[PDB]
Amino acid sequence: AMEHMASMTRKISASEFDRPLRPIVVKDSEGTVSFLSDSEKDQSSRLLELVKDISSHLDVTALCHKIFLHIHGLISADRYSLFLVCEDSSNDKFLISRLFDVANNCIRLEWNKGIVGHVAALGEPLNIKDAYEDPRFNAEVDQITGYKTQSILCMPIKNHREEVVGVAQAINKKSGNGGTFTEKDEKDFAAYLAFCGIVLHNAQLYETSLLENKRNQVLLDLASLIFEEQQSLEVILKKIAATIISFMQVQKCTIFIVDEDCSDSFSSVFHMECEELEKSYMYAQYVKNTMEPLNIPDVSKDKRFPCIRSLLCTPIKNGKKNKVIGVCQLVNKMEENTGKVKPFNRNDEQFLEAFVIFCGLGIQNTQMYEAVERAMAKRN
Amino acid sequence: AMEHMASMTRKISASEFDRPLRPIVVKDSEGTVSFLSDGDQSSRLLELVKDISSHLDVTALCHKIFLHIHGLISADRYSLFLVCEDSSNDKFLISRLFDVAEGSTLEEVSNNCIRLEWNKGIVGHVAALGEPLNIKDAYEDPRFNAEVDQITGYKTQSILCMPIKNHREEVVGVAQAINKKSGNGGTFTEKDEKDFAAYLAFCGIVLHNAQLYETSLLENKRNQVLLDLASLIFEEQQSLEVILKKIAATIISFMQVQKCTIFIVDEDCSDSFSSVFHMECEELEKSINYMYAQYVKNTMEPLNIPDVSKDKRFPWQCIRSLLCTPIKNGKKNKVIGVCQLVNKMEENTGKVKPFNRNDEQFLEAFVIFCGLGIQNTQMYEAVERAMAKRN
Repeated sequence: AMEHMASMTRKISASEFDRPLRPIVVKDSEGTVSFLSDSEKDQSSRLLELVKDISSHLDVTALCHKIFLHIHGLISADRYSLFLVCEDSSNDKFLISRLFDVANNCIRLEWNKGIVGHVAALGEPLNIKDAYEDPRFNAEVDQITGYKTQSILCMPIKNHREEVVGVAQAINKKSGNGGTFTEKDEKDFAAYLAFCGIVLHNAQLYETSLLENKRNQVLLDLASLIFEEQQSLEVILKKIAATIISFMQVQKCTIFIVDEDCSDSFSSVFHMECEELEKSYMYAQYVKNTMEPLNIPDVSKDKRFPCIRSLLCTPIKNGKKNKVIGVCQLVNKMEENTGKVKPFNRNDEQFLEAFVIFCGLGIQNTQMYEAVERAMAKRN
Repeated sequence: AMEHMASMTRKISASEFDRPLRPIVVKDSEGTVSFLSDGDQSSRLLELVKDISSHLDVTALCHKIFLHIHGLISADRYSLFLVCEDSSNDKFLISRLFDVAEGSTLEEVSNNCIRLEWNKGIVGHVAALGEPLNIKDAYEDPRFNAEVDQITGYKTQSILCMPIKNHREEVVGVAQAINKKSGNGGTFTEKDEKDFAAYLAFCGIVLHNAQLYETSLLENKRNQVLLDLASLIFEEQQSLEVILKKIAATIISFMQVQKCTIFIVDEDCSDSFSSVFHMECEELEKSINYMYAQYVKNTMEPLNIPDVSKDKRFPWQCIRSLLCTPIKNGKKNKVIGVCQLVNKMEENTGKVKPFNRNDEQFLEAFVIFCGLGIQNTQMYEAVERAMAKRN
């Protein structure tokens, strides 16, 4: 059945996965893909306590909650926040934050935008005496909310290779004499942070690893689908079609099956819109000829001639990876929080590159079944 | 070919998967099966901690920690032991990180590795209790083994042997200093006990993290193996015999058994056996005794027998260990064949041992794909028959 595919999508869809993953397949000289990828078998004393406390966490969430807490005790200030450098499969970085004092919700900040954006992208701290005199600052929010931002201390969090993995930020030094952020404030703050980077890195490596295995589990489940019943294309291609629309979050899928007997044609065709069933034209063509996936961000901007806005189109090769059994077409990657259409990325290629392998084997065994099938109603 | 398998095998050490792993599969709600789940020291201590903290590599981390404990207290030799646990859940310490007499050794790691059972020897027993030991004379210790001393002319006097714990207070290794350096012939301080321990408390956290990370890697590599095997056996589903040879070759290879036997249930008479396929590990690849098979088909549960002779349910170089498993069809309601492994082996020493949980986990997940494959191959053979009938 599908129903195996009911709460497939309750656990996941390919967008929890949109970060840099290890390559999902490795190819050799003569083009056997394998899945075996990456060969893989007092000041000081108060700081020691804090380190001891964070180091046990490989859950990024819990480790950020703890890092938030700590920074409160560390320099004295009105409002604190913590930012976490994220990154998707295209290697596009941004900042994220659910841990900010307002004094549920989730700030997202693009790479070089802002004070924090900037200290992020530059790996350099900002101690700002008076915000209203930094070009980089901007008082919209102060004014709207009636808060006034005097002093800022905004520090990069770095891992051991000294890459920025998030950012932390104190606003408005608590002070009698009316004071700015100290030099000792800067030092104490960076000292803590230099550890958070190393721990944060590790927690990120861990989760990436968990995510890489969750991927395998998805493929393994999808195999058990596909391979369930291999006695007719119309069935199987629907299963393939059905799943992919749901995991990949696209608007339509089309599978094209090369002619058994010529070698240049399209003996058959399937198509699903992203709700249900009606089954039974150029883009395939190119792929088949090229023997290579096709990602067009916008259709109307290429070397075809022109809704169908974003396209990814994948060759279904055969047992030996040689001929091209068939071809696979997805249109309009949506960002489906929204329904907003959107280009395909490496993540999307990787996953499909992978499912196509079983698709391959599924289809080419169905065909051999249907070829007996059809040597028997020639008795007809 | 199954050249592929040789190539996988070299990239894979059986030995490494011999530790507690999560199951490859999983039931949810009525049992539907599924892969998808759900002051100036304080200053120097920080520098050391900063340094170990970047290492999710257990090897490198151990190397770094060893090096570090030299600088900790003044003692003649040191060693570092690591708690391990295997698929059966038996624990034991090991060390390739042991100080020796200066100019004596081959390489340091000269291929060579102490290994103590869980609650045995000085370090064994510290592990098991989780309390440090500060002895002034090893020779007074009932658990001291003096052979090493005797064999090598070394004289061990004082030992500081201290458990390394993770944050949940589990022991993940043990570190010891032998023979306090001394211009006046001294023991190990209360103070000594306490610098050593400060540092070890971080070590246990980092190591525990590194262990966790290497488990996920191994959990992932297992699945990679499985995806590749699915590919193999789904490649050509037209000859039962083709696909069986593959299934068996595969098992014998990745599971290190002496014999594998697939019993296919007769399709019409659903309680004899149409065909039988047997491969022995010596490689040879061919097509009498049915009782384990019959049980499983009638039971429908895996059957795991640590030693066929010492076993009571079954009227009885031979046949020691048996793992043996139903193969089920697409809908998991019916049993189309059985898979029987004989004589799990220790990785070549060759010694025979029983199947553990890691073997059931793997076989359990493999035969899901075995079934799908065998059932779709029977289909193809069916129509092939159903066309030699008419034509």
